[PDB]
Amino acid sequence: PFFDVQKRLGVDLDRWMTIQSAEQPHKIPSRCHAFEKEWIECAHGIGSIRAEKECKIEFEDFRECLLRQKTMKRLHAIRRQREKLIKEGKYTPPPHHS
Amino acid sequence: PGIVELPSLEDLKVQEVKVSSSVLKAAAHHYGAQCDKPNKEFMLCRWEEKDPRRCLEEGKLVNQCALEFFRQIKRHCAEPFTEYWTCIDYSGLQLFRRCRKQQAQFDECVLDKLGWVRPDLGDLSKVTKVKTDRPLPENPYHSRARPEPNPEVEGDLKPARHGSRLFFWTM
Amino acid sequence: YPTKETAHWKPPPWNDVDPPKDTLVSNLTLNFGPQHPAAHGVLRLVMELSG
Amino acid sequence: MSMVYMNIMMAFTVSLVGLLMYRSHLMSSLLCLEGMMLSLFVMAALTILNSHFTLASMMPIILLVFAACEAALGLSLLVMVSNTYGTDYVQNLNLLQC
Amino acid sequence: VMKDVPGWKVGESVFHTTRWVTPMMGELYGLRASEEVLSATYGFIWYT
Amino acid sequence: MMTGRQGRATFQFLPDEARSLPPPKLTDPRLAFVGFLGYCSGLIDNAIRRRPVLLAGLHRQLLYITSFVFVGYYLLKRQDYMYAVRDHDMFSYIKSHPEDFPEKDKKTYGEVFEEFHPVR
Amino acid sequence: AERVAAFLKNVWAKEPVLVASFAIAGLAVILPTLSPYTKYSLMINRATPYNYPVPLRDDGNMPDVPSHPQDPQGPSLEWLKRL
Amino acid sequence: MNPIIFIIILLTIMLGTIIVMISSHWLLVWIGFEMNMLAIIPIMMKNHNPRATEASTKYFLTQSTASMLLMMAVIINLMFSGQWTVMKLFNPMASMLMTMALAMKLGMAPFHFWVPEVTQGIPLSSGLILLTWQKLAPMSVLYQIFPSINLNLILTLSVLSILIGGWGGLNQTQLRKIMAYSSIAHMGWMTAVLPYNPTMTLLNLIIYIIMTSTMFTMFMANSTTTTLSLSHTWNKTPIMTVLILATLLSMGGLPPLSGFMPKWMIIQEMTKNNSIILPTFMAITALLNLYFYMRLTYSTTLTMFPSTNNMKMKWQFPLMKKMTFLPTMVVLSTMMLPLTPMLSVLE
Amino acid sequence: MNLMLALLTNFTLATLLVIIAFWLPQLNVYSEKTSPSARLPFSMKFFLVAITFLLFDLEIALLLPLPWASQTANLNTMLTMALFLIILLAVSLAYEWTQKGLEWTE
Amino acid sequence: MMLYIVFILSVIFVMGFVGFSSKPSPIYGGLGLIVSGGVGCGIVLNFGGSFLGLMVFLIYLGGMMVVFGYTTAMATEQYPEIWLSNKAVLGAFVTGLLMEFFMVYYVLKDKEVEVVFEFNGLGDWVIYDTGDSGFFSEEAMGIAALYSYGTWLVIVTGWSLLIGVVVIMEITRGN
Ligand SMILES: CCCCCCCCCCCCCCCCCC(=O)OC[C@H](COP(=O)(O)OCCN)OC(=O)CCCCCCCCCCCCCCCCC
Ligand SMILES: CCCCCCCCCCCCCCCCCC(=O)OC[C@H](COP(=O)(O)OCCN)OC(=O)CCCCCCCCCCCCCCCCC
Repeated sequence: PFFDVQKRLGVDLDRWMTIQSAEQPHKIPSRCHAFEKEWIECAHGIGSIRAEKECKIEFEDFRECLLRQKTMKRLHAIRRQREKLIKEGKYTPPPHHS
Repeated sequence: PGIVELPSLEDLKVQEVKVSSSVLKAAAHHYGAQCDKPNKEFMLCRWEEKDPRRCLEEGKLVNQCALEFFRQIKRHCAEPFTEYWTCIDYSGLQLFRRCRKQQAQFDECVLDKLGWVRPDLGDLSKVTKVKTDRPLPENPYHSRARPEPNPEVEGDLKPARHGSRLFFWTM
Repeated sequence: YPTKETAHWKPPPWNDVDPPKDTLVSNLTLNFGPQHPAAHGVLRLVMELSG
Repeated sequence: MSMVYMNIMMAFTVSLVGLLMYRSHLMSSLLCLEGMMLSLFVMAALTILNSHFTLASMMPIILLVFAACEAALGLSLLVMVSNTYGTDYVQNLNLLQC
Repeated sequence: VMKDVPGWKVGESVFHTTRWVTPMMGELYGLRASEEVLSATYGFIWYT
Repeated sequence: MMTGRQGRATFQFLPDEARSLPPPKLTDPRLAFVGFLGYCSGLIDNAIRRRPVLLAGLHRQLLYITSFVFVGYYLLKRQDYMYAVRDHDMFSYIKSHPEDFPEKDKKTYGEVFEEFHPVR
Repeated sequence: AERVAAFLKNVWAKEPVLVASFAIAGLAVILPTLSPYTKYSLMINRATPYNYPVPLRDDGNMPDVPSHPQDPQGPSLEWLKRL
Repeated sequence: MNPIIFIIILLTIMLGTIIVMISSHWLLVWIGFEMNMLAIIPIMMKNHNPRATEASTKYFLTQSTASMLLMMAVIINLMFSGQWTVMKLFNPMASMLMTMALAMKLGMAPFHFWVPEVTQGIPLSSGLILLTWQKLAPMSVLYQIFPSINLNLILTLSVLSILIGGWGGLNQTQLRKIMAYSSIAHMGWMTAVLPYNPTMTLLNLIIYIIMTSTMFTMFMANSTTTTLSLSHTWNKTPIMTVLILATLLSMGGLPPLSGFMPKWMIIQEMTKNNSIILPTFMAITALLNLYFYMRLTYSTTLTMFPSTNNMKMKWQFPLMKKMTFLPTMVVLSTMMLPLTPMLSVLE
Repeated sequence: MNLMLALLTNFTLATLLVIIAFWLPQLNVYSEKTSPSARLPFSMKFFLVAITFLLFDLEIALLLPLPWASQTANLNTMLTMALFLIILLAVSLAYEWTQKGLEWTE
Repeated sequence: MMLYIVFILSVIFVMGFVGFSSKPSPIYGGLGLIVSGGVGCGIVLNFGGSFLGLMVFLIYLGGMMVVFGYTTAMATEQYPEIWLSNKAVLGAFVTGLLMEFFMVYYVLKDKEVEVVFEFNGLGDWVIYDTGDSGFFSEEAMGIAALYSYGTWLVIVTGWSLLIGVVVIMEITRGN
């Protein structure tokens, strides 16, 4: 905050909703709770200039959980390869998968 | 990145409890009292390990306890129990309060023939403590080592040397 | 710095008020008859309304 | 990103272009403004729902409430313009040129 | 399927961490019939 | 640059560590100038309201001087605190990173060669 | 007083709907702070188990934590059965 | 307006800005802008004429478009970081959108066209709020996200604002249009130094507000809104012409006046970062503003324009406008350069 | 699926009834007849009732979660904020009422 | 094809937007937005946002858009020009549907397109969560928390709505 009145007065006006790994009703966890926790703890206290370099592994995993860009790339490759072989009759789906 | 380790299909094989949800609902209160120990060990494992691959042995013991629990009912109390869960199954919401007469017949049977006492209101929601030999996981999140904090600034605060030192100002 | 593209420009009003000359016609005129002609039938009422 | 985001982001872009390219009716431009909010509401809801960010579930409601209140203010100004000139044409709002 | 794809490692993780990650719907039902996938994805939302 | 200081007690005009610094002297020339500005504001107040500039409302002129001097005193305390903190941070960093601030082995002019550029 | 009572008479004669509205709203704001059963609403909401009760690892010195659900230790719902 | 309602509306304008300034959550920042916009529209409409309605409509359209772009940036930031904390943004597209949204709210060039028109169309007191208090919230946001701002974008907006503000003011005879272009030009200085030292952004903002507040207050004291109506002041309140002269020279950045201080401190910070060309260009271009400030001083204080006969009737009555804080503001607007090191209180 | 089928069926039938309501009279082949923007002027009052409905309707959006909100452990906070919302809804009405925002006389 | 319900709805969502963004007569502009809103709610429902979806219908369609149409009738339009009977309106509409058609073509064929962001065309179902067996609606729990966690949000949101009533009465009085 520009003026950190919340910290001075010790009153929580809007921090409770800033991150998804904060306390939730009925302890419902967000899908990426573990990744966000690990990134936040890695980067805590060291400042953003250092964090952009020293917590890159945590942030990359957190970003993968959020948007699943690399998971979808790997699924698309398998599906693309699979339909190629089914066209050429060099592969047959098993009984399950059908 | 590494190769995700997965158990073999044979390692995952167990005798399942192939009964319907109305059967499970009808037996749930006695099942919760009788099979508490293996169930609570399994749940302690799942929350501590945070990995289903690390609790497969405890998960199998959950099935075996359940199967032995239902074999006891099939052995001494099948007819009262069958009547009870057939009433539960009729309701779209599987309501307990519609079948108190058949519940009483089943509860009376298991108390006489097995000694089972139905847990009271609130009992099954207690937090309990479980004995276990599985050691407490050390790094369940597989966290890397944390970055080192910046050196602390310490010492006594002294006035600035020759003041602000802004251009020509002497203070 | 006057130019050909600002020749038509004029200083604004001294008190910032432009006259209201555009559209102000709020009085409806209604030729009013009875909803059902069973009883009155032959009443024509030229009414001027304001809301 | 997932495929749905492409279309929701297109909808925001379309309504933004519609907002910045006026015709005559001031009303037609306010609708584009409300269209922008609708696409924001949908994109926010999809992100929050899919991630199971529980406490953020209330955010789309606050967005809708504040944007509707701002739309009421916009409609009130349009009515005052229509009272002055008898139409909501934006070409009559050129007094301040000088 | 990926036997002859060059450079492919079978079962490789996309995360740096070796921690268990809950799979998403595509990872579980990625290679299956549309009926089962449809039931798993929208069955609850579409039930009355 | 100093927004995230490790020992920044946030949103505090004068944190407690500032009490270790000597206070501004009530005869500080900067405080005297602040009082003078207050006196000028009092004269301007008379002028714009067409009262006799020097004599009118001496009570009002006094409150102009007092309020400027009063606010000026605390602003100087913070000013001196912020420069003390800047120096404290600078010297701590230099100590923590001696490899970045080496003492130079510095020669006499008898040894260093400087080119001569005649002015003719 | 009696000025106050006269004023309440004039509104009860002219604006009975508003008198009823302010009376009902006033009870809504006052009675909860005075009711003795308000405390039970909080207790009942906390006795409803939405989540699984994760067991604790028994270090060996938690006397007040039951080992089995039917053991005497732990919070009771006896007050709720009677209420 | 009912005076109590006018007070509540002003307090809500302030509350919206305060919410932006204390919020750690992007949604609360957005709410603060929404609350602020809602409360300021009535004060623009309060004199009920077609020009005030046009200005209110133009302002509403500009601010609402900006606020939708701000929300778009926040949501994109959520998608790529999963959090709402007011801090550096985690996506370059979100950064560009928020920077443009805040530039639109500030009236920076080339998003500037609304500032001259909206200021001209509203009363002087409303223009004072628009050109001073309304800058606080967008600046407070820029102050917190600057590490993620594209350097070329923010410097481009700054250069254009200084150029457009300087050139736009040259062709003006209306006081409210002059102050609008002066505001645009001064905006470019604040953002130009932001990447290097945000503290000097705050210094320039504070001094700009004080000088602008002084100018509007003196224009309100005599109910002057044009150059020629201001040229009568010498024959009514001579002291006001001297005060106007000092403030205009200060706004021109002339030593030894207060307005030189922000220009002086910004040049220093940019040169420490090996930015020589840009501060030199900015300093030279600022001479445009000095020119149309000096033109005002010529018609107000340094010469005597023709008066009217009916001005004699005004001699018999006193100034009864409040002119709140004017003696203090005019002194701070001119005589603060010797206290320049006090800028460290902003650190 | 069922809800989509129901909505499709309901609006499909409504559509068929509408078109046959428009075509069936053409069986008669009735004779040809050969014999027949801007303000309205709109009253400000009718605009202000619509706007008031909207602002009141937005406050109702905030009150809809009340049945779920009562399940919380922090009942004192929940009850305080619930009554706060309804009271501000009443204060909006009181302000409208006492400035003659609810009148129909010109 | 039912497994791409979300994508199909989002295509209709964009088409409705191109509807009112080409800005035909305000009467038909409101119709495009109403259809887009209804489709928008449909997309939110299929992500598990039942309460959020119904809010769109109740508040956005049954509230805000009713007032827009009300105001359009009184202050703007009384009869409309035929939709797509104007050069710019039709050209804008054609342009929008061509851009939408090509985005849809490449995303389906290459299973991926790239404009500012990278988009994947496998199907929106692939990102869904595979673990659900709680005895409540998470969305409802989050919204209900407004009154426990969100005290500050309620105050400022409540204040803004009250000020909205005051401001609009000020604006429309005319003196
Ligand atoms: C007890 C009552 C309650 C109020 C008490 C408050 C008093 C303090 C407030 C400030 C007032 C200072 C005293 C002002 C005296 C004015 C007297 C006056 O007006 O008479 C005029 C006098 C003689 O002039 P005359 O000969 O009659 O005519 C000449 C024609 N040209 O001309 C003069 O001789 C006037 C001389 C100039 C006035 C003195 C200048 C003071 C400068 C103050 C500097 C401030 C520095 C602050 C630093 C503080 C730091 C700690
Ligand atoms: C402290 C370090 C920093 C130093 C920076 C410089 C500080 C000075 C700036 C202070 C702020 C400006 C206020 C200065 C006070 C001005 C006082 C004054 O000029 O007298 C006003 C005079 C009175 O006119 P009247 O109403 O008829 O009263 C007759 C009196 N018996 O009115 C008139 O008679 C009209 C005069 C005709 C116009 C003359 C124009 C030239 C004015 C020269 C003074 C302006 C100085 C400002 C520029 C800075 C100079 C360095």
